[PDB]
Amino acid sequence: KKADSASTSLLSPHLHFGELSVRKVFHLVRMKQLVWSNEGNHAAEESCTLFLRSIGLREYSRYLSFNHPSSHERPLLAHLRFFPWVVDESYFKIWRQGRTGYPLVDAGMRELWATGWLHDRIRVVVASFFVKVLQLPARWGMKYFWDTLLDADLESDALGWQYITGSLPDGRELDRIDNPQFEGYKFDPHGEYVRRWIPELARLPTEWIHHPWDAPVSVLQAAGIELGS
Amino acid sequence: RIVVWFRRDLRVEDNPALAAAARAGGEVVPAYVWSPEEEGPYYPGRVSRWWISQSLNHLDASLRRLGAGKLVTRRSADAAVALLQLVRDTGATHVYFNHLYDPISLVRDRRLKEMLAAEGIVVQSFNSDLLYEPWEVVDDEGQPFTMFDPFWNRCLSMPYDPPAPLLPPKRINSGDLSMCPSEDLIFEDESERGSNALLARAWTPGWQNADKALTAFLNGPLADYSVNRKKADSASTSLLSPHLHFGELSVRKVFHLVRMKQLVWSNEGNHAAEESCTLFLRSIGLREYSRYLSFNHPSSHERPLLAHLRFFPWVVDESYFKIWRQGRTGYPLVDAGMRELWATGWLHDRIRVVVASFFVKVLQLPARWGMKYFWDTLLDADLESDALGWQYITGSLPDGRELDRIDNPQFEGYKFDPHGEYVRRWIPELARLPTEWIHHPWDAPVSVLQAAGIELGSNYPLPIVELDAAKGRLQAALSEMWQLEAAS
Amino acid sequence: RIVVWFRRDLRVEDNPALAAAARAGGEVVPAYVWSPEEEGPYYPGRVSRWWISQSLNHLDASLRRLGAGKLVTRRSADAAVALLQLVRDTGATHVYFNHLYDPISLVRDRRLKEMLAAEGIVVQSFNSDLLYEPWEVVDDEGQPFTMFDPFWNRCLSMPYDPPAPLLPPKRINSGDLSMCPSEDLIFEDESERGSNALLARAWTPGWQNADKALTAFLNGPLADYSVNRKKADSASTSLLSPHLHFGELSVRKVFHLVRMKQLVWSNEGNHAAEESCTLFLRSIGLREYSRYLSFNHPSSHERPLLAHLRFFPWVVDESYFKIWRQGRTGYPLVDAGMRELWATGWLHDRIRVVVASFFVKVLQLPARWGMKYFWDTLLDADLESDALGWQYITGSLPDGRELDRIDNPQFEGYKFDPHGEYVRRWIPELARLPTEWIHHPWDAPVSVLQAAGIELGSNYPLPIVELDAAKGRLQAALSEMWQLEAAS
Ligand SMILES: Cc1cc2nc3c(=O)[nH]c(=O)nc-3n(C[C@H](O)[C@H](O)[C@H](O)COP(=O)(O)OP(=O)(O)OC[C@H]3O[C@@H](n4cnc5c(N)ncnc54)[C@H](O)[C@@H]3O)c2cc1C
Ligand SMILES: Cc1cc2nc3c(=O)[nH]c(=O)nc-3n(C[C@H](O)[C@H](O)[C@H](O)COP(=O)(O)OP(=O)(O)OC[C@H]3O[C@@H](n4cnc5c(N)ncnc54)[C@H](O)[C@@H]3O)c2cc1C
Ligand SMILES: Cc1cc2nc3c(=O)[nH]c(=O)nc-3n(C[C@H](O)[C@H](O)[C@H](O)COP(=O)(O)OP(=O)(O)OC[C@H]3O[C@@H](n4cnc5c(N)ncnc54)[C@H](O)[C@@H]3O)c2cc1C
Repeated sequence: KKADSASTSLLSPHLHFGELSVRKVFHLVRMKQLVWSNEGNHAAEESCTLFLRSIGLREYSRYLSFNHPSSHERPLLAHLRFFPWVVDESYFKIWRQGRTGYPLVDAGMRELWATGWLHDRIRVVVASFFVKVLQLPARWGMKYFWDTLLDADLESDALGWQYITGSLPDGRELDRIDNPQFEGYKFDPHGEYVRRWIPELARLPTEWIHHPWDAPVSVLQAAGIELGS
Repeated sequence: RIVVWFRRDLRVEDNPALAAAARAGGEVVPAYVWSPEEEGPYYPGRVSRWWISQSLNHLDASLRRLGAGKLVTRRSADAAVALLQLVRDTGATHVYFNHLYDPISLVRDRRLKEMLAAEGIVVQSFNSDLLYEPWEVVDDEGQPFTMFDPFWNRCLSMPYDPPAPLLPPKRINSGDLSMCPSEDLIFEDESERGSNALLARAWTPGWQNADKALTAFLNGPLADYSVNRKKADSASTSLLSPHLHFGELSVRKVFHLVRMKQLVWSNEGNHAAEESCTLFLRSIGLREYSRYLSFNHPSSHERPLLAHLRFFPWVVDESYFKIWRQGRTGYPLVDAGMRELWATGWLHDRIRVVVASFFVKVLQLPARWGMKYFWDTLLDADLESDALGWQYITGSLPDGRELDRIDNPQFEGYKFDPHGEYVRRWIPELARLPTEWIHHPWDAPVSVLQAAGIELGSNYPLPIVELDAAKGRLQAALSEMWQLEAAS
Repeated sequence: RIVVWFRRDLRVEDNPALAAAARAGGEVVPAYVWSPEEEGPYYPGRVSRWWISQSLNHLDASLRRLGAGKLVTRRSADAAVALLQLVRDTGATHVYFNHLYDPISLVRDRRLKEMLAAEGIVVQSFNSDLLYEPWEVVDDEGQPFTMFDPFWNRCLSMPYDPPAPLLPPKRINSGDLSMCPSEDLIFEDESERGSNALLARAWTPGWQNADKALTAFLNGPLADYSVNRKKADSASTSLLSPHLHFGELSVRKVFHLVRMKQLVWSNEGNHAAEESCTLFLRSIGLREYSRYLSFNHPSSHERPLLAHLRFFPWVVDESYFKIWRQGRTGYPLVDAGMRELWATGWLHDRIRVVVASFFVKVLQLPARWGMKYFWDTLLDADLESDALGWQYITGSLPDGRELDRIDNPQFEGYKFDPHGEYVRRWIPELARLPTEWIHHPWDAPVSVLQAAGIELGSNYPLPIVELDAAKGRLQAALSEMWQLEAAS
């Protein structure tokens, strides 16, 4: 879940274009598990269980688009039909540029533009922020993702946006906003993800690095931060 | 329910019998039956008996982690009588195993199928030793091959790739084994247990260690196998020899992984490395051909193994045999390899011929004698592959080596040991002997021998038999036999 | 203007003669004269000569890269004669050298001072080999110490530290030495060149390689020296002794570098590594004590080296000496070391103790005989250090090892080779012989020796002298010595 180290496989663009077998990955990972199990490496053995689950989420993305496709009788985000979206091109511009003022969001929006890739949980953060705080049409953000992601994948993108907006019963609650400290402690506990992509805040302590607006002026002056300039 | 009879398939990955039993959804009782009496003249060797007992504890441990209660062991002179007795004690319904191809098991297994069928037992056997079954690769008129090259190039152009390796069972369940008993097997005599344990200096038996050894070769010396496979002065070959004999590592997995290594190197412009896997798979195929020859052309009485020298005048000299055993022959490369064989239960292929070519073409003792020594002191003591290897050096088949001919030791040395570092390592007595003479010290000037502190006869032995006196003896023994040949 | 005379300081860092010649302003003529006939019995032996031939070539290039024409190589039977031909030929004002401490050099080198000061040459000598000069360290009455512990305790408590290693010259100015000729030195018999060159398998002589071996030991096995220094089955020691014998490395740099490693380890809580440095410096101090002994209590005629063993009736037996050199004694730890001494020119200090103790305690051959062999086979053959070692193992020192006593080979084996892997590396014949008997095969039951494939007397020798015979003959030889000693 951490975005402050290279914790994941970085295989998603390779897998989107089919440059790698998922049946090889399955088979190779199942062999690593058998060996680790014989070595007493119980935490590594569960690592394989959980990583295959992530491979299975890609399986479920295809399983969803085949068995319950987008229709007209009920579309993608059908539960948010009468949702009155904020229409505000200015807000969409600030979001793309990572100038929202929420450091975990800005840090990810800067990395998405610079490398074409985002850790799955930073995807959750930037997209949740998009439809929960700015509350802009999810279509808008779905399209930007399509132009900036190297692994832009039809079924997987649909599943992700469906997950973060709560169209799935599996999905994330609708009537709810994440506290940015909840996001920060789970995906960036030492703030090193924010500091890598927003060097401006390097000297801002971990205690406020994910919600600078709450810091006292003295603490923001010590960090050399003037909120607004 | 199902009983998985392990024999020479001591592994969990790509074990079709075990995989098929686990997938049936019932219970899986793994077991090993120790019945060496059924192999007669091929009773397992001394150091092979040590490896097995190491491997079984290794396999038992890995089976229990998968959920098995234990590995069940039974001791009886007849496999079937023990296998039947087991499923009686367990109330089992099936007996799965992987079929072998040596002339002993082909007949013993076949009788077990019928014997167990009669008693009401569902029995099925699976392939786990070979890329392709022998009765799949035939010439274009549908008849078995008789030379290695046409066989292997047909295996390499076979219409379907060899089956990719199966996955190990995620879990196996066997139920209650507290009444199901296992009698401790005895693989070692008490007076040899200590001397046996030192084999662990060089080998750790077990499927896990087979896996690690394969990974090590693939990331290491495999790229340089094309230019160095003949060298013995370094770890140039895979050292997967005893693992593959006990089925601790799937040859089909070796094949698939190497073939895919070939593809990446080809795409990387690494032609030498690409060429290297070609030859390494050929070495795998020689093990295929080992079972081919034993399935199609087995040998008992009309052409038993080394029938062509039925009429050879063997030097029956137990003194010379002992001097060959102790590596006291005065031929370094022969003595070096003979030490390592006793030390680590293993020898490089080319050294396997040096000490063997020497045993039958220089000392000219019964080839059946040095065969029984290899059987007792090789960890990878393999019925079919030992058969092939001797047939090769004696010239018993058209692929083999030229008969009236003896390798000059400097030829051997230059191909297998350019800097003499192999025998300097195993014969530190010769460490100061310059490389030029290191493989033939008896032709060195006394001034050089003493400068190296060598004194032939006291420091390092004199050549027990001279080469001239041996090729001479070779003619006198071969035409005496061809004279005996055309006389019957 | 200034001659720099090299002898056993074949380095360019912390070399006070060369570093003061360069800082005088004028030119510097660096030279080495090969005057072995002056060394009497201590004429450099076979393999020590092979080291100098490489070390000098290696020091030549070093000097030439620093702005020199060459290292002038002179030949003579008298060093002064050749040295003052050179002061003339090359016309210099001064002659600089770093002074040695052996009994030969101590008085040969004061004959050079006067000989050269009579033809108007100014001479200066510097310290290049010791942390402290022998006269600099004394007891409370101003007297030399007689045991090692009080002496080394004093150096460790001296009022000043060992001088920091000097830098090498920025470059040296030699002038035109296109005039000055150098005598092609001969260090190797033609007959021995081919076996002498195999010493490079294990060693590379030279100022540059001494420096790489030190930082290899400092960043490697120095941290475990406290617990592993006695074992010969791993590379537990620095392997710096030949480098230090020829002065290719500063001991003042080693002292200073090791004292810095200790300060860091102490700040890291690494208490076992901190004691490792304490103990390794002690080993550097044993080299200091070797010079301190040869300077303060030299070999005299009133009392020689092994003076306590004057009336000792030695076994005179050239046959026994031949078996000892060849490592066929039948004692595996001894044979293993005698094989490695011949093959590499080096022995771990405790294997030196074993092979030399065996020489004067079991075979009881004249210690002179073994002292001479050591001189011809050791790359680090060092006058004072060899004297100290033989004096230690024979019990001429009060510090030394007990006289009326023989080590049980299992005591030696468990301390220096607990798993027998030293014996098995150098005697592969015994690879399959268990650790429990590998250091005393004669005690094993026949079954255990047959399991190990050992026939004592054919495969590996019998004990040339049995321990109980050796101890009985030792008490009979000492009583013979002690009844004789009182008769005077
Ligand atoms: C709003 C949103 C949009 C997304 N858009 C995409 C997209 O366009 N393309 C895409 O491939 N994934 C998408 N995902 C899923 C997930 O973010 C990525 O699969 C993951 O970040 C890729 O990094 P990785 O390769 O290191 O994954 P790892 O953790 O290393 O996982 C290994 C592989 O499993 C697959 N995988 C992992 N998680 C998921 C998941 N939730 N759904 C589907 N497959 C998964 C991928 O193929 C991935 O390469 C999206 C998720 C969200 C919440
Ligand atoms: C006289 C003689 C006796 C032999 N006895 C045996 C024996 O008992 N058991 C045995 O497995 N091999 C035997 N061989 C074959 C060969 O010597 C060994 O297979 C090989 O040296 C083992 O080293 P390796 O595993 O590193 O070989 P590699 O170079 O790594 O070869 C890969 C694998 O291919 C197989 N293989 C390679 N060469 C041969 C070959 N010539 N014949 C059969 N299989 C081969 C082995 O399974 C080997 O592990 C014998 C050869 C000779 C000449
Ligand atoms: C019978 C006998 C003969 C010996 N002959 C020699 C000889 O010819 N030359 C020689 O240099 N040493 C000699 N020694 C001392 C000792 O054996 C060697 O110094 C040591 O084995 C060298 O290995 P090393 O460099 O790894 O030592 P380390 O343990 O790494 O010690 C570092 C350095 O300390 C010095 N040193 C260590 N132990 C001693 C010691 N006991 N006496 C003097 N200096 C020591 C050496 O310069 C050595 O290189 C002899 C000892 C004995 C018992």
